[PDB]
Amino acid sequence: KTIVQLPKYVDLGEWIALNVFEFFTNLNQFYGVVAEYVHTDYLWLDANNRQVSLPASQYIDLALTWINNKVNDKNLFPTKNGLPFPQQFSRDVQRIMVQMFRIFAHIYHHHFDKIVHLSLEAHWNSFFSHFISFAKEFKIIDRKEMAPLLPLIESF
Amino acid sequence: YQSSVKYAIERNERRVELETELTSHNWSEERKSRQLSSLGKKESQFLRLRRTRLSLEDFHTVKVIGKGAFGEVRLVQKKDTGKIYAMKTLLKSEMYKKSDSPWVVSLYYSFQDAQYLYLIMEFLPGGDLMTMLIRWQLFTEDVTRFYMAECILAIETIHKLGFIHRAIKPDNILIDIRGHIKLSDFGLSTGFHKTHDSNYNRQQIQTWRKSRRLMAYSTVGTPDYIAPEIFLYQGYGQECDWWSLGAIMYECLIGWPPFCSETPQETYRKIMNFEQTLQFPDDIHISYEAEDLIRRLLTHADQRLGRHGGADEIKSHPFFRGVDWNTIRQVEAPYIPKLSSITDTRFFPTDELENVPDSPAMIGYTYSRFDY
Ligand SMILES: Nc1ncnc2c1ncn2[C@@H]1O[C@H](COP(=O)(O)OP(=O)(O)NP(=O)(O)O)[C@@H](O)[C@H]1O
Repeated sequence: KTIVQLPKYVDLGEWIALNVFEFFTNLNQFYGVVAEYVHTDYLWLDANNRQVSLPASQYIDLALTWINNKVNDKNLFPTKNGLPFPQQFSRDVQRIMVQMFRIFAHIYHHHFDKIVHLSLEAHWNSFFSHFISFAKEFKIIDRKEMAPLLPLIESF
Repeated sequence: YQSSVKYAIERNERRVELETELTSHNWSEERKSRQLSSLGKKESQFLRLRRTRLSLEDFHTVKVIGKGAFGEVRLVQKKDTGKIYAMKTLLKSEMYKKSDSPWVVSLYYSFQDAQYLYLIMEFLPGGDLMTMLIRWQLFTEDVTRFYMAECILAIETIHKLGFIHRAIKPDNILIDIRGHIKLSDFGLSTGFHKTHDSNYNRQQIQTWRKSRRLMAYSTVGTPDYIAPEIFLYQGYGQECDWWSLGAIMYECLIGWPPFCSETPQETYRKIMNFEQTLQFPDDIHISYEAEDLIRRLLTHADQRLGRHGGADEIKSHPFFRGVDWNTIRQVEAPYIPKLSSITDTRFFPTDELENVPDSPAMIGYTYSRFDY
C-alpha cells in the first residue's frame, strides 16, 4: 500500500532503482530455498537465433544473471555520486521487472508444490503480493503478460 | 534446503526494516511555521541517499602503515573520489570472539571480503606515541605533562561512555596534524596473556634494556600496561586504564616501561610483583610530584578504604600546575608533525614484513541517517 508509493520529494529513478534492487534479491533467496531439486508458456531472448523452447523450468540460472549483469552496471545503474541515469531504464526496468515476473510465475505454477510443507508460504504470498502491487502501481508491467497471474491476482 | 526457512526468518526483518525506514521518511512535516518566510519556490529536495553497493579496489593503496596479528592498517586513497583514509585489515575465521568526541579516531563505516573485515578511518599523519618515543626519547618533563592530560581526557571520556579500554599503549596512541593526541580504539582486537610460563657481558642497564625493540613486532602483544588484576581473573573496571597511564608515563620519562622484562613472561612476574619490582633509575631527573603520581597510579587498584573512585582527582594532583584543562586542545604541541603532503607516511616505519599464516589463498549500506 503506502510502502511502494513514491515518497514525498524523492526522484522516482532512485525510488524505482532501489525498489527493483530490493526485489531481485528477495526472489533469489526464495528460489534459494528451492535451489536445485529441479497452461502453456512464452519463451524469449530473440532474435540472435535465440528464443526457442523447452526450458522445462530449471533454466532460471542464466535468466536471473542478466539482471545480475544489467543491475550491477555502472552506467545503467548510477550508484556513483549524483551522476544521473539514462532513464531509458524505464524501458529496461520494465524488462527486469517482467523478466523477473517469469520466475515469479514459474515458481507459482509448477514449484509452489514444495513451498507449503515448510509453512513459509505467507512469506512468498506477501512478497508476491509485494511485487505486483508495486509494478502495477507504477504500471511497470502491462495487463496482457499478467494472464497467468490474472486468476490468482484478483482474490483481493 | 534444510535451513531455507532462514529466508523466512530473514525476510521478516527485510519487511521489518522496510517498514520503519518509510515511517522514518515521515520525519518530514518538520514544518517550521516560525517562518512567515517564503513561498519562493521550494527548499525541499531529497536526493535521497543510497545503500548502493561497494567493494575493495575502489581504494588505491598508497603505503602500508602498521601491522597487527588480526591484520594490517593502511593509508588508502579512494579510487572513486580520491581522499585519504586510514584503512584497517582484520580477519574473519580464523579469528575469534564469536561516537562523537574529539579524542578517538573516527570509524566511519565498514565493509568486508571473503576472509577479511575492512575498517575505514580518519587517517592520523603523525605516527603513534610508539614511534615518537623512539624518535627522540622524550626529553620531556613538561613534554610529558601535555601528552598525559590529553591522555586522561581521552580516557575519562571513554569511561564515561561506559567503556574500559584495557589496551593503552605507546603504539595504541596516535598523533594528529596539530601534533595533538587521539587514541582510536581496540577495534575490537583481542587475545590474552595467560596462564603462566614454566621452565626452571652487559655494561649498562640502559644499554641492557636496549635489547628491547625486538623483531619489529608482528607477534606481540606485550605488557605495556597490563595492570595486575587482568591476569589474574575476571575483574577491573575504569581503574584498569589508569595503571596503563602510569605504566606509560613512567616510560617517556625513564626510557623503558616499569616492568620491561627482556622476555614476554618475566612480565607477568615483575609486574605481578611491583612493590619490590618497581624501580626508578639512577639517571636522575624526576620531580618529587611527578614520581608521586606514578606510584599512586601504579599502586593496587584497590577500592575499600580509599576510593579511586578516580578519573578526576588525577587532575587534582600537584603534577599538574595548570592548565585550565579547558584551553588544552588549542595549545602549541611539543611536536607538530611537519609533512610533505596529505600522503606523508614520513612518520611511520613503512618497513617490510609480510607474514600472515592465514590465506589458502586463491557489499552493503543498510544504515539509517546521513553524514555530513
Ligand atoms: N586510524 C589510524 N590512522 C593512522 N594510523 C593508524 C590508525 N590506526 C592504526 N594505525 C597504525 O597501525 C598501528 C597499529 O594498528 P592496530 O589496529 O593498532 O593493530 P592491532 O593488532 O589491531 N592493535 P595493535 O596490537 O596496537 O597493533 C598503529 O600503531 C598505528 O601505527
